[PDB]
Amino acid sequence: GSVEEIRLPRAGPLGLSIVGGSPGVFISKVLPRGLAARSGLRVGDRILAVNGQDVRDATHQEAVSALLRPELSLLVRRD
Amino acid sequence: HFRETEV
Repeated sequence: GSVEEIRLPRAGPLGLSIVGGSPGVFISKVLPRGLAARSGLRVGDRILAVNGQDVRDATHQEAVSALLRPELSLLVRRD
Repeated sequence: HFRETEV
């Protein structure tokens, strides 16, 4: 139905947890106060890309590394 | 069971 761009204005910690990686990488937790929650990311979001980096079939660690690059634009899909 | 990483 839709793909969405969720952009986080980083200060640093994002305030989210991910599961999955090499059947896709998914947001498993969003700290209520954290930057991710404030920016509109939601549990169940599947991360497709990070700042243009395709992470659809990324490793778990690869996804972590992409998220910790030095705004953080996340392309996500919800199933 | 499913590794979860805080970021």
